[PDB]
Amino acid sequence: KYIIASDSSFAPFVFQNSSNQYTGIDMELIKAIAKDQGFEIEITNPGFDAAISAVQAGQADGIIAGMSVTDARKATFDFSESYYTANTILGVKESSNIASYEDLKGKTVGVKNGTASQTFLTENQSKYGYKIKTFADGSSMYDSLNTGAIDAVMDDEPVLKYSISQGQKLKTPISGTPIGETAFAVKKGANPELIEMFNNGLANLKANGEFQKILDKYLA
Ligand SMILES: [Cl-]
Ligand SMILES: [Cl-]
Ligand SMILES: [Cl-]
Repeated sequence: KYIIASDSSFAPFVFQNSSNQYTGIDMELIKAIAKDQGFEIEITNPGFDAAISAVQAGQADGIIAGMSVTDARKATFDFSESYYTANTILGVKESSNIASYEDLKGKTVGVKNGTASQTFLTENQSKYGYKIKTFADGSSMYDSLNTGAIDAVMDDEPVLKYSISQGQKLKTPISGTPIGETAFAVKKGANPELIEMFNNGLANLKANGEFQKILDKYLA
């Protein structure tokens, strides 16, 4: 009944499993909310930009896709309450001694170019006195962490936690720094009852523990 458009490859929020179904925090959450609130949904996964288009054109009713709440997006979208605070966070090998940013003095931290993690590291470099090694892709960065060529990485918390949940022997010794909020969206001025039900469904799932179980599956 309500058409919900999403991305196809944005783990842990939405991704294809081995059975070629789309799963992830977002997929489970919207389904649980629809069931809690008694509406029907059809989920499509045309990709993030295509999902944006479909909602703006009125061919989809809502979008959920690890979507960052920004003032720019508020010009054309109405957002739900945040269901996830996105952080940047430090990652190290299991074996690492590092337990504070102060411990990074003289050490070298890897980061992906063009990211919020890079902004944080660059802005705090004088404060803590680490070197930064910049990478074009995550694979190269984590390869470097593995060989000990860098001492730590800075990355998106849900990405790092998902990888750790999946068995990667990394750890996060320092609490993350908030970079934004994540929410469901409808076209500005459209489908207000869907936002109302999403927020009510979210509150219900938080209150009865079901929300935390979804998060824990992917991030713990
Ligand atoms: Cl809004
Ligand atoms: Cl980023
Ligand atoms: Cl690189």
